Amino acid sequence: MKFSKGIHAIDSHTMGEPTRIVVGGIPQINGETMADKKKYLEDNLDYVRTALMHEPRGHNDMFGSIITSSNNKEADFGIIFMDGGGYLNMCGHGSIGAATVAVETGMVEMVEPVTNINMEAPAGLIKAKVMVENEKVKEVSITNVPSFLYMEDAKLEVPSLNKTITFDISFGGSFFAIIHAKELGVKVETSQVDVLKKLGIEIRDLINEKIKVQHPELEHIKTVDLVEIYDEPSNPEATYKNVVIFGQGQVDRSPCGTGTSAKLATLYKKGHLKIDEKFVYESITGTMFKGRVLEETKVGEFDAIIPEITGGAYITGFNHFVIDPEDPLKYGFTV
Amino acid sequence: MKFSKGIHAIDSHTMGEPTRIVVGGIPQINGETMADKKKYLEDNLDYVRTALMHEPRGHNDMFGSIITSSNNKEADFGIIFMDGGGYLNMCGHGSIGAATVAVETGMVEMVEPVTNINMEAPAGLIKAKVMVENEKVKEVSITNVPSFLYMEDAKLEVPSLNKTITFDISFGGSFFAIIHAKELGVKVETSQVDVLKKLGIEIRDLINEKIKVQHPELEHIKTVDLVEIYDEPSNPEATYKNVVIFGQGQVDRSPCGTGTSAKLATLYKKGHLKIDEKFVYESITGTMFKGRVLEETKVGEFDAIIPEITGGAYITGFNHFVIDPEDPLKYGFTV
Amino acid sequence: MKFSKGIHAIDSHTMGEPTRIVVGGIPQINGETMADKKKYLEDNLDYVRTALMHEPRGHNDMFGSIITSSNNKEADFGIIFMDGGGYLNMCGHGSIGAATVAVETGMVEMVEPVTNINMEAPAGLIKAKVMVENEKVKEVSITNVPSFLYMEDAKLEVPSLNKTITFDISFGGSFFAIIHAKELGVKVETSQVDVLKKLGIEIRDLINEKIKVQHPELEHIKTVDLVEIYDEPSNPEATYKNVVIFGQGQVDRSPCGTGTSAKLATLYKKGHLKIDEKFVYESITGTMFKGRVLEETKVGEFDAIIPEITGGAYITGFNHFVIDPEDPLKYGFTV
Amino acid sequence: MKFSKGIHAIDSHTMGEPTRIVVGGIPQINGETMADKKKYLEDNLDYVRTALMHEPRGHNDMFGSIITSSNNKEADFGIIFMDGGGYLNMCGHGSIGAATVAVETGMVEMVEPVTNINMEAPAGLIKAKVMVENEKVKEVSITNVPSFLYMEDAKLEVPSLNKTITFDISFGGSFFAIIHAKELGVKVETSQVDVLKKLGIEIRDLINEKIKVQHPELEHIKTVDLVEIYDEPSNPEATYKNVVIFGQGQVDRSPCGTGTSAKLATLYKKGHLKIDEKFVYESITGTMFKGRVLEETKVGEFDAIIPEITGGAYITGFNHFVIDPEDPLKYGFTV
Ligand SMILES: O=C([O-])c1ccc[nH]1
Ligand SMILES: O=C([O-])c1ccc[nH]1
Repeated sequence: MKFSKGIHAIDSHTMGEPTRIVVGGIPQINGETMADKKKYLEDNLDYVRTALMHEPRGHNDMFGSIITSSNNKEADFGIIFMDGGGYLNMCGHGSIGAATVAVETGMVEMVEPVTNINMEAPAGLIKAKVMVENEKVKEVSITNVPSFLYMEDAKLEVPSLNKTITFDISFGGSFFAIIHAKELGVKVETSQVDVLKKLGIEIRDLINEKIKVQHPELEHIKTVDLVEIYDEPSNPEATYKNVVIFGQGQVDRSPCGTGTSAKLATLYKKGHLKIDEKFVYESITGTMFKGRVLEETKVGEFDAIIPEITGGAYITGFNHFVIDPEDPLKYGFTV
Repeated sequence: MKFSKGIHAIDSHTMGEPTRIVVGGIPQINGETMADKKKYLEDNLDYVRTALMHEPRGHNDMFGSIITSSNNKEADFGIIFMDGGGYLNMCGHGSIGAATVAVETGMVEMVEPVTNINMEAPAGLIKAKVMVENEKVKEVSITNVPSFLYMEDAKLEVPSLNKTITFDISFGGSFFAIIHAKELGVKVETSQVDVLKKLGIEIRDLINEKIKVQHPELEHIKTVDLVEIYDEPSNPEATYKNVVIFGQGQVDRSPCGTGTSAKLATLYKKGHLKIDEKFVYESITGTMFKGRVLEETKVGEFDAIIPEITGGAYITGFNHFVIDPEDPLKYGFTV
Repeated sequence: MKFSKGIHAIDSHTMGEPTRIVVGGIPQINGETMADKKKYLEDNLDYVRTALMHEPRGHNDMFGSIITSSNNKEADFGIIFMDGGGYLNMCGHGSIGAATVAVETGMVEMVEPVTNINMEAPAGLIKAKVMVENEKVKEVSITNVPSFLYMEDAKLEVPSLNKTITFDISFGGSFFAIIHAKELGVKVETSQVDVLKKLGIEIRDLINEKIKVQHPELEHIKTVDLVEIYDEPSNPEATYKNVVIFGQGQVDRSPCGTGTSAKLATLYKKGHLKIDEKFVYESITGTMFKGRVLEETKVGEFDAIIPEITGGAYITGFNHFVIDPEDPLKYGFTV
Repeated sequence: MKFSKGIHAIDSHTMGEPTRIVVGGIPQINGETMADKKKYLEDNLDYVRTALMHEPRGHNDMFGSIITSSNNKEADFGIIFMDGGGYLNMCGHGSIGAATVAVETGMVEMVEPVTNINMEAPAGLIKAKVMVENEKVKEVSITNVPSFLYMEDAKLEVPSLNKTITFDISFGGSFFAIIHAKELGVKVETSQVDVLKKLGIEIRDLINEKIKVQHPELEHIKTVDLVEIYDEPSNPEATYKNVVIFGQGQVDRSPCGTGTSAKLATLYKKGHLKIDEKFVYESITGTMFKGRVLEETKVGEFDAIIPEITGGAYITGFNHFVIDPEDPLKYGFTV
């Protein structure tokens, strides 16, 4: 058996959304800042992303992260989020899995009450309170980048079909479009996952074509990579169901940590939330994250908030991914 | 890290369609015959299938197989095909993967012109000619179960939409419905993969409600588990594009071996194919299989054929698939 | 990367003495009875034994076991013991290792109070009582082949040096040469391990040359493959320290199992033990086994006993062992 | 299954002498310089070394290296040798292993004529020319620290037995005590490996007690951690047989790399070698290295040489090493 290249990685799941965490396939990535490290990857080893996020090794949806050398102070190691599309600037389910697994494997040397983990992440730092119940990780409270309301509703226009009106956009690590499922008239359920998909991505794009997308700091992002559609929850707990469309038409199985932290900055600046006050966000599956607002913060030029998301991940296998250099799909394909 | 259970299994890929080959999770499966080993599994360890085929470990589509102690004469080891749906009686892409990887890992001590592998399978035996080019596996000619035309056009009736007419059915390890893409007016392409998927499974069901499905021997099958839609290829090589829908609404990335070994028996009995005479089947991807008729044979009560399917697989990972017994999805979910 | 072959195996350790258990690197081995499997191996795939037990993948000492398809009734799977030297007919630390790991990995589904495991082995059957503490394997009570006192002392003659006298020989799966460390004047300790080693294998040999070695039943063993030297323990618990020399001049880091089961018979028939009554055996490391006599039995011609040995193993790694066909030592070497 | 920590590491062998290369069990180790890393390890995670290099996982002899983050310029990654004893400051077998595998696995993207690798190491930098035969790694020319003749013969005194005279000492990364096998009267063979072992360490020690051991530069080594014994080769090729004793009484299955780079400096400065001119060194196994002198250099105070050692490693298995926290020998033991 010829192979050439051999990638080691840990398959987790945070609330059903898969994270595949890379470990040993490369010993070294320079980058410098954790946005530079991401750019390096993208413009150099995209072939690793595609190979592992696409078929045949992965699938549409499917999601993963690289565990780096940090460079940074305070932060243990550094995280680069990747997907079937590209490289997400920030990801809650990801952050969760990463941390869960770091401790689990004992890459971190675990502390009993809780374990604090400071990770890099392309967009600012992140900290994860990792509850451990003597023996196990019980769950994880990640505290996120400054999230905020961006552009108050704003008119939308959707060619297919009708050309509707109101919807809000907000940051939370990336830029989410938050639109209500009544607004376009979708049922945030298994039924329509694909119509949701094509609806989401079609909005994302024609939103990305003709808008002002900009962070008044970090000055790189300037994109609406994400579409959150939400509606009343058919679970008793949780304040809403959301589904989150992203990366070349994929859909999150979790409520999307970055999507909840964004949504929390677009309550609050609305009134319907006070600092703390348990938020719970329902996904499109039957799974739920325990969000809440922590503090106030005016980012660069306009008011904002720093929110705390609280999920939990499980280990679902170890891989030695390999590529037979004959395999004419050795760097993977889509559909 | 607590884990309780630990499954060893090699990811492969025949022509795009994944085959996840199980190796070392269990050291015993009694069954007896390779239909009695499939029942055992079905009724007992189904938890294995679901866990591996279904998220978060696998996906909708996705496919695999258990390498088993043989019992049988001639045959080396014994195969059991499993899928997002259930336990396919026979599968080419799988038999290909299973052979490729048996040799490639040196479970089979490789012979240099070609290696002959006799595998069990739920429906009859199968022999793989394995072409090895000093070092590597170059490709695989699998010679399939007796295929044959079964019924002939016959009544159709599709509620959504219109209620059309002609279409054929035939056996090639499993019972295929072979209906032209003009017949229901679908384009066998990426575009519509999903409408094809819901179309396929709806026909497969309402066809299985009101028909005569029966193999005159083996006397267990009696089902139309599969829907082959075909049309003129938009690849210069290959006689037709086919797309195969099966198991709980999933689609084969390959042309389907059993689908091609079926569709060969329902030419020939048609005139448009002489014994030998290269058939090439284009999948729904861009991939192709080199099929061709080998010999004549009347099965039990009616005339038939024994076809040869020729493809090729690649290794794409080694896994220690583990279940955290805290992982509430530890046996996996659908959508 | 280029490898041809790829063995799966799990590294354990039973009271320090390593047991490497083989899993996935073959799906079949015919043999028939768990002596005819051992002969098949010995006289066909010795190149597995040497490759794993010898350098550069194993070492002097080192020990391992093959998990097989059973064939037999009652018995789950089947075990084949192998060492630097050859294939050991029965081993306690092996049987322990094998059982602990079977359950732990979930190749056996675990039963809560205890799990019973019936394993084949090249000398009879063996049953392991697997104590599981809700979650974990606590330890293991293996119940062992009819042990007995064979040949009352008998004179030894040792060239280097002097030429001494008394020492006894027994059976407990294999034939043990029990001799007191005061008899040859050795200190069963770290200090002299190697003089013990060479003293042992010289006795074993020149004993094997000029004696009557015979089991009245099974009629294949007829060998003294083992040398047990014992003295007053410098651990408070345990009735003695023993060290066990075997297979091409290696030494057992555990008290040995088969060696303890042997020695128990040759108390008892001595008067210094009553059915039950805790025996504890100290190794040549600081590690201990909990042995005790279960019931009487006169084997074929002469009186005997059936003993129980109690220990506990730990997992120390997972291996995808591979052989680069260019690696001139692919099948390994000794010194 | 329950496991505290999970270490990814690749087993190799350079000319029979094992090198176990760590990969993924950690993502970080601060240190700073590839000495200050080695110290950090030595005075913090000596529980890694001992676990892996000692039983039950490793053995007496046995050896392995850590692949690090570099910090340094030019150099890809960084290397930390480790052995049954401590942490070798430089080692040929290692630097070879480490390079062979880095390319072979595709951690380095391979260049066809030869790949150049710059690795850190505790003692300076090293560069490896890695010869790749289109597909494979054929062999590896590592260029080594300025070697030299230190102290002309000097009288030894050996208590067991007689008390002999002449023997030289040199540097090649570490300080080698080169003495002829006629000098003490030992046959550098299998027969006496253990008398050689105990002779070596006893010399190494009583040499370290009463001598002047000093590098004029780097100012941290000041030790004779190595004992080379050499004699006429009973292999046609190779100028001499040497066996190399080090680290807590272990023996080197290769000729030693550092031990050859040393010995080369103490020919040459002797007149029996001209710049280039193939030197070949035989090991205490039948195995050889292709050494030669590259260029002159007077280190700090006294004359010297920079040599080039040429060998070739092979992968022998992939490990997920795991420690059951119950495993009382979790951190491993000696004898
Ligand atoms: O889980 C999340 O935070 C996420 C990021 C992108 C989609 N979901
Ligand atoms: O290629 C095949 O054999 C197959 C079976 C089911 C789907 N494809």
